[PDB]
Amino acid sequence: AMEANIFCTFDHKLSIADVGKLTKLVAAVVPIPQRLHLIKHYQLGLHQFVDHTRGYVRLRGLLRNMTLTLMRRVEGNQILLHVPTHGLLYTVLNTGPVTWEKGDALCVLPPLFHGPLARENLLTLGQWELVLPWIVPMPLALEINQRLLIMGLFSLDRSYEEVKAAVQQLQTITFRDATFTIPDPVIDQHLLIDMKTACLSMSMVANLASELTMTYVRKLALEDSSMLLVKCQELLMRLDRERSVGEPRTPARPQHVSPDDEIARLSALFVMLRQLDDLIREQVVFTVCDVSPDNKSATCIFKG
Amino acid sequence: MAAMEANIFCTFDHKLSIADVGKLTKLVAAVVPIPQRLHLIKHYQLGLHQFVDHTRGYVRLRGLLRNMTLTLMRRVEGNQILLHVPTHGLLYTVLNTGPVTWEKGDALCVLPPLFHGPLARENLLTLGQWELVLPWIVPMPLALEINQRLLIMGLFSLDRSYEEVKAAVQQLQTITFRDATFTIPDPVIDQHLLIDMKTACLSMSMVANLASELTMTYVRKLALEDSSMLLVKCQELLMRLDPARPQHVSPDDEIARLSALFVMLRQLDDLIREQVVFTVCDVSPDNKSATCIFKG
Amino acid sequence: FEAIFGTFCNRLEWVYFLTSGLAAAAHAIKFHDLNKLTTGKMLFHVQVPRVASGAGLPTSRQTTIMVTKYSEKSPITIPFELSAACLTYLRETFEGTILDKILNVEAMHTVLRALKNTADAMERGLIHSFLQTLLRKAPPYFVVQTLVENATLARQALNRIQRSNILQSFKAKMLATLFLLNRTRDRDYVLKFLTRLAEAATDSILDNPTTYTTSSGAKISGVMVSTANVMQIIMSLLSSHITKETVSAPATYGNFVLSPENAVTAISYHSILADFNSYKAHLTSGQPHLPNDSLSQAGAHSLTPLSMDVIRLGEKTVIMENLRRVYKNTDTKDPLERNVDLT
Amino acid sequence: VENATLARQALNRIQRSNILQSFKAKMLATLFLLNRTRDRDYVLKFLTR
Amino acid sequence: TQNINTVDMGLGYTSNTCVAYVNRVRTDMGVRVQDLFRVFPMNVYRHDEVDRWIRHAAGVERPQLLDTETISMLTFGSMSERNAAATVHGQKAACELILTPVTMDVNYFKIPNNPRGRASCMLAVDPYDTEAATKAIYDHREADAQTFAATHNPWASQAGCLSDVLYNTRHRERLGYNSKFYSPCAQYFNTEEIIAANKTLFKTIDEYLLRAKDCIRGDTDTQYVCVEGTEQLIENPCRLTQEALPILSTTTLALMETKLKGGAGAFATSETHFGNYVVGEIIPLQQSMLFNS
Amino acid sequence: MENWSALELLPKVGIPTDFLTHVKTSAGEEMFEALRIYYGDDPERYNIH
Amino acid sequence: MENWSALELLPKVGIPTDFLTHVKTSAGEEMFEALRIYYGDDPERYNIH
Amino acid sequence: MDARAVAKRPRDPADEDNELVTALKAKREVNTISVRYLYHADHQALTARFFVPEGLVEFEAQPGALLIRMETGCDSPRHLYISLYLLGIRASNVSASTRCLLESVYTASAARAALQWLDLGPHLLHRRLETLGCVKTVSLGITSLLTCVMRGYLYNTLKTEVFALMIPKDMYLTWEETRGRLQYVYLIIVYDYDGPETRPGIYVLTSSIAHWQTLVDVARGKFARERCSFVNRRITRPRQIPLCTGVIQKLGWCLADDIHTSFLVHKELKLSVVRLDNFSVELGDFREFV
Repeated sequence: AMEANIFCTFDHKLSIADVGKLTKLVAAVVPIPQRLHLIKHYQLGLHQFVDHTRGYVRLRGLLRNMTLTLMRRVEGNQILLHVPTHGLLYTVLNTGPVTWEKGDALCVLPPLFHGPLARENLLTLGQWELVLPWIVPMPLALEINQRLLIMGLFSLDRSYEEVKAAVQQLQTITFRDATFTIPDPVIDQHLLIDMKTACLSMSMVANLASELTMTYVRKLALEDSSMLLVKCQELLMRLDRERSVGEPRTPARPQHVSPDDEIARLSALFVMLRQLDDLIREQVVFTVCDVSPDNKSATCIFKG
Repeated sequence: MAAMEANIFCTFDHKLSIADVGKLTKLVAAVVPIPQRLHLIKHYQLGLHQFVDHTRGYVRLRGLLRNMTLTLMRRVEGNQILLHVPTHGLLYTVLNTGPVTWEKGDALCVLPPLFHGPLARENLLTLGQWELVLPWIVPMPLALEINQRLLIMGLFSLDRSYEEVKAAVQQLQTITFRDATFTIPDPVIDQHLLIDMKTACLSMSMVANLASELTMTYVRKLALEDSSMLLVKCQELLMRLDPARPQHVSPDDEIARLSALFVMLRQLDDLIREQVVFTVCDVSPDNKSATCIFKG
Repeated sequence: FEAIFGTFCNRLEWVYFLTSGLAAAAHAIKFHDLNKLTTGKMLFHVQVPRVASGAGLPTSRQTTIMVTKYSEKSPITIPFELSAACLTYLRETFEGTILDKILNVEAMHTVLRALKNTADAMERGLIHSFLQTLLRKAPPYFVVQTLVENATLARQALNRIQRSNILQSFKAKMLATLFLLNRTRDRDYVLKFLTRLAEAATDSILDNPTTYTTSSGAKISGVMVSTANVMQIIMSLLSSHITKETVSAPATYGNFVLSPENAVTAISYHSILADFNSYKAHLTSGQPHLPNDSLSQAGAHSLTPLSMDVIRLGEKTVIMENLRRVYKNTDTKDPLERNVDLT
Repeated sequence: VENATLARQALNRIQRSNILQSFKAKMLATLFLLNRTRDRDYVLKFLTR
Repeated sequence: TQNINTVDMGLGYTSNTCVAYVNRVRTDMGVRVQDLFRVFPMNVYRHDEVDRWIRHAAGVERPQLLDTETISMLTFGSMSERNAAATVHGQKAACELILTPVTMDVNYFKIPNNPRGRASCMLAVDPYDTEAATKAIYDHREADAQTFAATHNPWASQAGCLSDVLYNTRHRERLGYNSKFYSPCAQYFNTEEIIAANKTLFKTIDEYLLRAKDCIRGDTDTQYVCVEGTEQLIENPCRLTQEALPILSTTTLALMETKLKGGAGAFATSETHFGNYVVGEIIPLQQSMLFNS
Repeated sequence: MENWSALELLPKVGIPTDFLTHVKTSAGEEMFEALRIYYGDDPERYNIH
Repeated sequence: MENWSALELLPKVGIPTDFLTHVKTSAGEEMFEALRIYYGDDPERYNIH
Repeated sequence: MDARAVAKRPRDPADEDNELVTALKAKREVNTISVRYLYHADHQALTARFFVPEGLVEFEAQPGALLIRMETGCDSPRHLYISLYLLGIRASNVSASTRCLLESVYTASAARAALQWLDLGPHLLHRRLETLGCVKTVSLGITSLLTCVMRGYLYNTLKTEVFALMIPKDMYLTWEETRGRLQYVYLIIVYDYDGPETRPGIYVLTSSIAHWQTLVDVARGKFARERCSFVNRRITRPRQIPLCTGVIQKLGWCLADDIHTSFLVHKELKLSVVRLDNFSVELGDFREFV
């Protein structure tokens, strides 16, 4: 009885055939919304977090707060579940689309069903189903997050075909031993609100920092302890072609802004960053040591 | 040399009153930073109080606290103090000091102490020209609001008259958070900010060049069509004025520009960030205890 | 109904190294502290006999000759594993329900199979690594045949004519002996060939007074191994000479316990010589010769009978042996089954 | 029986081809027995085989 | 784990092996030449249109390897040759060497001899005499070994000849090539090895029991070089002699019928017909291997 | 280079030593690893350090 | 380099060793031609071979 | 449930019989295997075997090194493991005398493929590398089988000797004048953006600093010269978008007091190297900064 375990139950009675489809996921990651003990299967899995109008960002941000929990052993009307300790090795399962390689960093991401059918699901049971997150290697995961944000930047201008031709290519990732079509956040023309909520956060600093920062560069420039500020003011021109005596040699600056309103422009500058921050970084949930043959199970040391 | 000991004994030279030892028993499992990590530290090294200075700068206490090694108090038998050092990634009980509701599951960060409404700091330990100033453990969102304002305080002062500087400091020093009010003791413009204030303004500048023109025009196009409660507020934050199709579609070059932008938001956004430590699981109904995992 | 008649499972064979006839080629010994040693050696000494010179010819002074053999080292390793699922039903029994006991009895036999599948493998690996070594000490027959033919003439280091004459037999013996049973199949020509092998084999330095001995005092020497398809032929053509016999094989491995005096020398300067206490008395007595040199002193006093085959070749009762019994169903290629390129 | 022992793995494409080579050489040489040679040692060897 | 320690207690050799009984032959005993285009992929014609006409005539593919892939291609090599859809026989090989039309075949092909056209046994050479050892195998002021004519094959015996730059492993190593393909002829041209191969007689055969054996993968169609260990080692008797074995061959179908119609000794004899000739067979495997089955 | 000065002073064991190709022919072809032939008596052995 | 591992295992004698300037001071003065001082317990002494 | 059951101290595995022994105890049947004491039952350190090409075994044969994986666009090998010493020919920080020294050791053709692959791509070097751990118990052969550490102290089996970690002297630097009682080892890569090509610039850097903020502040000291270059490249080359002036990542920590200079000896050539002693491994992912 040395091992700690999280028990689970089933409201619906399982079919005997259904019990064997959990035994194919003995090592699969089974994220849990909150650490507990007894847990109903409705609480189990990512399926309870499914949303309609809400976009992909809601599924991912809640996943960061979820307590990842490896499957242990099915036992009749129960589900053993152990939450890994930091720094110990564990045999996880490569349910992810891309085959693992030894030593790769890993970070959990929500599953992304695409266009043409392939693998679908096995554990349907009364509306609710046991969806599982992908376990993509980290360097690929940075590429995935970059696509969904940029594909939403074009959501405003679907009307022209040349934009649609580009999003069609960004949709098709091309990496080792794999090709996939990451689903377009755009649907029913207008973008889902969670992406539009995030896309503004990039456009804020892309625009709000294009005026507010001009005042604070000139004052710090007097020190020149690092000398870079003399050139840093010319970094703000936002141009490619060389200037041709049009005389915009110095940046435009805000004019006679109210001292209270001036604080509000900065106070709101960072609250946008607090919303955007969730996509900026990916914790390394696992670090594989040596992949097992058949690219199924793989021993990994837990991290985080 | 032996690796720094897991268990630390702290012993006080000054004789302690019974009123003092009773406060320590309720102080058990509080976060008590230490610098030396010696097996048998003196109480002078104990606490943050010895680093206090005439400037009383809240900024310098922030960076000095980051060099501290957090420890959890345990077993306050007699005069001895058992400051166990938690291992990374294991569960540990935690006892609050600063009055904060602590919603379950939020990230925690050690923070320099503030003050509530009494201003007395009452039930604090005074001990012969010495005090035990334990830094607050605070929820992560409070750690952002307490710090993102502090970065602004050095910026706004740069262009304003001294009468207008105090007018802003008077407002920014107070911070409401989860019903309870809070206020920052003695904010101080200093060289400790200037070393950080410059790189922030430098990070503000490099992002202005990294952005594609479509990334900046995305809202000005959005205002032309869609309307929303958020979009109306954004126009108040921006200058009013100063389909033609995008000028250049180079997706291989567009995505490469975004990767450099993430380097900035892993940097510039991190200036207001403090490293997360405890991760709450189940808060006690008294909000005086909570299990926690993971360290900075 | 779909009836299912009773299931079957194969019974394991019990191979052993000492029971095998390949062990006759080895003087097996146990030595617990083997991991520490780096290299072994055995120095030799040979002074040459000489004959009187005639008049008008240069004479020959006595010529001392000494040489030192070394010892190669090789290891072997067999993985085996138990699932943590089945492993945890071992010690961690639950309630004593009749169903729960079955997983305990099964897991206890999962370990007995996991060990004896490897314990049986450990014996076969000594069969395999030892035969693998002999192939590195097994020059092709036409090379050894040239030696016995012209060894006697080249008393000096070989002359440029002698080296050319040695090369001449390398080819003439290669074009005919390259295949045997594929070509000529005279019952006498095979016996005339195989009896020539035993004359070409130099004797091992140590001698065994009693181990591996035919009943009624015949002294066994030599051994050979082959695939069953070749031995199936040899049992027929030479049946007149082949006879079964209960060889007196040793019952247990020998041992090489360290002398207490060696324990100081192992630390003092990282070297050892066997039976160091024995050498001391022989210097004080002044006697040169010693009764034994450790390796023949290394135990193995016990002996047990077991049936084997032998042949009468040159009055040398060579052991016969077949390795088909120990490589069946194994996933490794049989070392005796090889191939030969011809340009 | 002549080739079973070497092929511990599922048969190689070279192994399968040498398996086929025996199918031709044996089918003709053994196409008929008493119609061809009637040697006593040969049939006694063929039958025990 | 286990830690055995073998000891060479024998003064002279205590063990020996003699090859005995063939049961099968993996080799196709074929004719199709080695495709140098798969052995030296990087080589290309200078003119653009010419290479389009060459590969179309040879039938060889012209892959567009990426600059990344070419670098690993030149080092570890690869199994570039596609496996045949069906192989009734087995692995094929036939390395090619251009030689003189006026080769003295009567003094050469009738008996085993060096493919280089100048015999280069190292056992005949004085051991540890690199100067003399490299002279007899290259410099032609000295009389040749075997036949004493200085060189039957000037385009092969010479250092730097087309056979030497194309098949010596060190001259090949300077060129880009796929190491995994196995050329049988290379063993006769390893100047940086064969010149150092010479030793005292007993030490020579001892090295013959180690490095002399070559690996060949057993499941692939054509032969490929492989890492030693997992595959069974293959000794070559010719390495000790450095002299290749002649086989039966006929200039025309007519002379071939006389051999097939003859008795058991018919393969051993050699015959000629004006300018046509028939090489004899030194090892009568042809009658033996098929009849022996 | 081993310790040849020891071997002729250390007590040994007389053993039969049949083998092919003389004895100088075998040791002179370096079939053994270390060796130290000399055609006279050896002055160098009585020294000890 | 000497053979310090022999000294770390071989039994010795209980000889009193008073001398000037502490003892660690002697290690810093190189008063002895060779030494191998170390602080914590040394695993390396068990490396017999 | 029993009051004695909570009275019990936490279970001692060493007092208990081995799992292989226990099944044999039920049958009382001796086996040839010595089950009395399973090896590696006590090691907190985690490890995994790495097959390696024979041409890169050098320097690693001495215990204590750094195996960083290198992804490649070739389909085979897909991941060529790289020694840190092999990377020294590439780093600009190495002295031309030190660079010429080890470069002669890397004459193997398999080592030649590594330099060809770092140069051909447009991607930055840090993206293609991945820290794994440290050498111990080299197998040595045509395909070396290193037992690289994942998280823990390097040492010989049965704890007989604690392997030191080796670091070249040119790549090591000390920011602090007075060492602390503890100091983490942060592996660091810093580009110096310029013109025709971006050279790397490796610097392993032990430091008492632990927090990320103060760690990257001192990193802005001597590396500020690249900071002037990374900005100057931006105004110089529109459309071109250089990124990451440098990268920091944790590698482990050391007792500081045990550190001292040393030198490796391989292929006759000597090479002075800083020598960490009790280097516990604690892997850390690359962290970007400008």
